[PDB]
Amino acid sequence: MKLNTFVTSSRRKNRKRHFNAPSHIRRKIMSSPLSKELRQKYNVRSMPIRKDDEVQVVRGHYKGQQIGKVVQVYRKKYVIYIERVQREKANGTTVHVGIHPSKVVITRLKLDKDRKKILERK
Amino acid sequence: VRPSVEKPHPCIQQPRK
Amino acid sequence: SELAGHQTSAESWGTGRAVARIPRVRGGGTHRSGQGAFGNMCRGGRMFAPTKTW
RNA sequence: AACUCUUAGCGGUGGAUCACUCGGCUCGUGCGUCGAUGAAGAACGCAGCUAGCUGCGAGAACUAAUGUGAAUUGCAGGACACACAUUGAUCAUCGACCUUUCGAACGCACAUUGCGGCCCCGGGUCCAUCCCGGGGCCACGCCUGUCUGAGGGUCGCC
RNA sequence: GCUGCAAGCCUCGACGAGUAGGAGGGCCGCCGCGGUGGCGCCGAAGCCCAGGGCGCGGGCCCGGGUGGAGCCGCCGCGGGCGCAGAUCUUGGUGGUAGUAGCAAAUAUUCAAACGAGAGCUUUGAAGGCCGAAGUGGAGAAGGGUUCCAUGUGAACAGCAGUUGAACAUGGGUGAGCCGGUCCUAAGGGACGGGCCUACGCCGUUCGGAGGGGAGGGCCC
RNA sequence: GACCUGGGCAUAGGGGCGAAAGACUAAUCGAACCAUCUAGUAGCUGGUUCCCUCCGAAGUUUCCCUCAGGAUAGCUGGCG
RNA sequence: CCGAGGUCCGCGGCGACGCCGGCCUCCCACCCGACCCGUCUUGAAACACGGACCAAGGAGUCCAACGCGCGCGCGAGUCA
RNA sequence: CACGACCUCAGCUCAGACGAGAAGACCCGCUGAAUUUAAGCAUAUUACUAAGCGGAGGAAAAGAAACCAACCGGGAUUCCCCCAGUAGCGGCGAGCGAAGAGGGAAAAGUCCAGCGCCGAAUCCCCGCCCCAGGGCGAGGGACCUGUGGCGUACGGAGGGCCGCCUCUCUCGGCGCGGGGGCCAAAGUCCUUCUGAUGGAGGCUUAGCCCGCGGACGGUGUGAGGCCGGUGUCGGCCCCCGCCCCGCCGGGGUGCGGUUCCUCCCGGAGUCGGGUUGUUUGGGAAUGCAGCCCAAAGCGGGUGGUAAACUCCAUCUAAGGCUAAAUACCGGCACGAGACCGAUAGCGGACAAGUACCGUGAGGGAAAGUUGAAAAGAACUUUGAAGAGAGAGUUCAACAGGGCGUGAAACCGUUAAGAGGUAAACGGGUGGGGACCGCACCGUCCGCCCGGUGGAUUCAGCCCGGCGGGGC
Ligand SMILES: [Mg+2]
Ligand SMILES: [Mg+2]
Ligand SMILES: [Mg+2]
Ligand SMILES: [Mg+2]
Ligand SMILES: [Mg+2]
Ligand SMILES: [Mg+2]
Ligand SMILES: [Mg+2]
Ligand SMILES: [Mg+2]
Ligand SMILES: [Mg+2]
Ligand SMILES: [Mg+2]
Ligand SMILES: [Mg+2]
Ligand SMILES: [Mg+2]
Ligand SMILES: [Mg+2]
Ligand SMILES: [Mg+2]
Ligand SMILES: [Mg+2]
Ligand SMILES: [Mg+2]
Ligand SMILES: [Mg+2]
Ligand SMILES: [Mg+2]
Ligand SMILES: [Mg+2]
Ligand SMILES: [Mg+2]
Ligand SMILES: [Mg+2]
Ligand SMILES: [Mg+2]
Ligand SMILES: [Mg+2]
Ligand SMILES: [Mg+2]
Ligand SMILES: [Mg+2]
Ligand SMILES: [Mg+2]
Ligand SMILES: [Mg+2]
Ligand SMILES: [Mg+2]
Ligand SMILES: [Mg+2]
Ligand SMILES: [Mg+2]
Ligand SMILES: [Mg+2]
Ligand SMILES: [Mg+2]
Ligand SMILES: [Mg+2]
Ligand SMILES: [Mg+2]
Ligand SMILES: [Mg+2]
Ligand SMILES: [Mg+2]
Ligand SMILES: [Mg+2]
Ligand SMILES: [Mg+2]
Ligand SMILES: [Mg+2]
Ligand SMILES: [Mg+2]
Ligand SMILES: [Mg+2]
Ligand SMILES: [Mg+2]
Ligand SMILES: [Mg+2]
Ligand SMILES: [Mg+2]
Ligand SMILES: [Mg+2]
Ligand SMILES: [Mg+2]
Ligand SMILES: [Mg+2]
Ligand SMILES: [Mg+2]
Repeated sequence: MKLNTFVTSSRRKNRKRHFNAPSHIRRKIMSSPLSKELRQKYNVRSMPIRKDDEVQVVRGHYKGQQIGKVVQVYRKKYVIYIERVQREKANGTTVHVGIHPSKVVITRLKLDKDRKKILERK
Repeated sequence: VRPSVEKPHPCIQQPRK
Repeated sequence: SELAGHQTSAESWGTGRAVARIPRVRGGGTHRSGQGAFGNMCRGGRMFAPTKTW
């Protein structure tokens, strides 16, 4: 139930401003839940994923307890790339497979001076 | 490209007797 | 929209050729030239009794 | 045998149907702001590799500033970016700055990058003429004031 | 015993053509909405069938194949609601049909090279035409890279191609004395004035206090 | 020779121009082309989409610048 | 039982996917019937017109006002 | 112009400003048709519309009565309902067509000229001084052919009389919403299935957890609890705005009552009349305009029939301003849909007013979809190469690049059958074929009955408890 009439609830508008969202908004859309060990230490629900974070795939074909490390954050396709979540091509070269940030869980944060500031407001 | 159809581009015939 | 179907200028070629005596688009070098424009039977034309908003 | 027709399987041709939808259409609400301080429109140009479209104007695919806080991406690659700790990638906002030529278009004209004038500056000339380069100007109509005038038009004093 | 959905069930008698047209019924069909009852990756919609069936009919149900994500029953409601025709609209495909045709301006021929491939490219020789009002050599208008070299042979060049005015990658137009620029011809068109309710129009050497260069040291 | 011809100019739609054919004015001329009023009007041709059940015609009267059409009466159906 | 419309307290051969069953659909054969639909028309199979074939789209609508019939609410009131 | 003043009229690239074009949905001023209707048509209608021209604003225009009414009177304008398809206009044919009253939305009123008192008490420019607001200069002008103050039809002014601190305006300093940022509830628990779960089942049946959050969207399928968000007039931060109050600081100047005295009191080629064209429901004129005539001041206008006399009612024309209710197919920014779903909906879901045609004005398309992820097919092999055969990727290549699903027409091929009186079709049956169905005693099913043979937390009857029926 949305009591506000200034925020749209439309299949057409919510999908346009999602695929055409700016990069600074695509950062917050590409969020990922924190581990139950970090969620009780930092007391933070979730955080936008970064480049040097160690995540763990929860859903999909590459799911398992293997904690890897993000290689790059493809902000355009709303997808990330992990170091051990890859696939061998036809010739043999390994190609990294894109995983949505909502299917991974952060196990180690890339703590900077700005990343820790966000943890304080939450 | 060309139109679908184009504009195409005389016996008097009066018998008497 | 009341302007739908009437966005074109089309005059029927009339009697004299094997066409079906229907308003056809003005000459040109497009596919649109020579096609039905106004009638409800014509593709891209006006609908029968456009739904008015009143 | 062939050939012709009929039925079914498979394969072609063709694109319907179904499902999908960052589009349209319609209604309602809040605002309701262009321009000689050069508008709308148009021309040309701008990316390491770029045709188009979009974005910009020789500071040209964006600069400064502020918010945001780690990317851009096709391949490159390289960041006075990243261990932000030589106060910042990107995005958003946008109070600074910039904005070529035509265009109401404004020196005169334009199927011409044609033809001029004035002032000032630097150089060649050093005998201030001339030549080149740079900058500020020169359209029409009208208002207020200044200045310079004109007519026995109406007078004053000689 | 059985029904009593009374908008139901049962009994009896007569009757049945039909265009134009009128009316009734529809548990006939399509899309959407408010209720309601469900179904679906253990396979929805759609599509196909020499499968099993229902209804007088409109149509519908089931099975098989294909497909891969939504769909339907009932009670009510709202329509852009049912096609064989309109020389209907748009798109697609046949017979005619390997058919008509590739027949204007005298002509090709031998060998070789390149090449997967040669009547058609290139070289040489032979034989011919245009025959200086040319099938020659250069321009104006127009075209706008078609110019030049190399590479390719998909498409195009109505046969072919080792070729091209095609495609791809690079390159190319240098002026004081060639022309534009300068002059006014026809003519266009400002200025003054007049006109038009107006945007504006008439008019062009005429018409306004229309003279902003030259000289004598302040004159003209 | 009342000749042929290029370029630059002039005349623009009820207007032009015409040694005069109603010729020519961009393949369009007894009135160009473009857009709009415009989905102009048509007593006139053409078409008008599912099923079953029941009933079922008229081309005749009168009036009309009517006689390819209407009005009116008749015949039809429906509700009662 | 010549009585309000039928019963047998009669019976035989076959019964494993085959020797049985489907008759609608598929193919084929024969007998009878059988001209091409739409449309205007007194009259269409017409030497009357439209239609080569297939798919999709394609035509009685909405607004104002009026009449009659019907459903509903209240009733000399009614509708805000 | 000998020397000046003035009037009238010029010049400049003179100092400082202003106008032009665009857009035009709505708005204002002109101009203006014909299709169409009248079953013809000429007035009428279409229509005081389309097109054409000029001018603006966020609204414009209108607007504080030369009004309506005829009543016990209403009181600017605009808008809605009603008046009303009415009065009326019209070859009185087709057709056209307002207004007063009344009920509502919104309401706000006022300034000059003239009249004439105040020593032009007024204004601009220039050079300055102080903190947007106030002064100075023996500077230059404008202006007596008239600036400013009081004052405008509700009467006004001056002088006696009577009663009465007079407070707005622009700046500094307090307690009184909006815009932009960032954060904030809860399952990826167990089992199972799938290419992937967002599916199914379970988590004392509180359905586990949250809930003022079960809107929507994303994510490999139907997600409140994975994620952005949603709910909380939640919390925080950076800008900015508004009214009132308070003191301080610069400029404002008092106002009323006066059946008391005196004075003053108004918009000319305008009204009106004739005439002409146009317009209107306005009809012997409703508005507007041209030409001619041309006013009055107990006057003038109106009182819906032309005209004379008379009475009565009503307003004060020929100067100006004014918000709000009202409109808005343009623009900027938003929310929504019993709408359309790629021959539909805008011409434009895509490098769409693009490609393209025309000398030009203009005309103007076609065109959406691989998969969850390119994992876009390594490598071997035949060919000059396109193009094939293996292998390989994927749940799937019945997804191989205009690649989801892949109909019909049409065509190739395979299987079956047939074919001299074009092919098809209706009715009847036969032959064949392709797929399907059908005992194993499916006429040994069921109620009752009679014997045979294995079993009866074994029945009527009785006790106790409970529950229910009974016009
Ligand atoms: Mg049109
Ligand atoms: Mg023909
Ligand atoms: Mg359309
Ligand atoms: Mg046969
Ligand atoms: Mg067939
Ligand atoms: Mg097929
Ligand atoms: Mg400029
Ligand atoms: Mg019958
Ligand atoms: Mg519909
Ligand atoms: Mg329809
Ligand atoms: Mg059809
Ligand atoms: Mg020849
Ligand atoms: Mg010759
Ligand atoms: Mg080139
Ligand atoms: Mg060449
Ligand atoms: Mg070459
Ligand atoms: Mg060829
Ligand atoms: Mg070449
Ligand atoms: Mg080329
Ligand atoms: Mg010539
Ligand atoms: Mg003329
Ligand atoms: Mg001649
Ligand atoms: Mg003649
Ligand atoms: Mg001639
Ligand atoms: Mg016919
Ligand atoms: Mg007839
Ligand atoms: Mg005959
Ligand atoms: Mg035919
Ligand atoms: Mg159809
Ligand atoms: Mg009637
Ligand atoms: Mg203007
Ligand atoms: Mg008529
Ligand atoms: Mg008629
Ligand atoms: Mg107009
Ligand atoms: Mg307003
Ligand atoms: Mg106003
Ligand atoms: Mg009033
Ligand atoms: Mg009435
Ligand atoms: Mg009228
Ligand atoms: Mg959801
Ligand atoms: Mg959350
Ligand atoms: Mg009139
Ligand atoms: Mg006004
Ligand atoms: Mg609007
Ligand atoms: Mg379209
Ligand atoms: Mg649009
Ligand atoms: Mg995709
Ligand atoms: Mg396919």
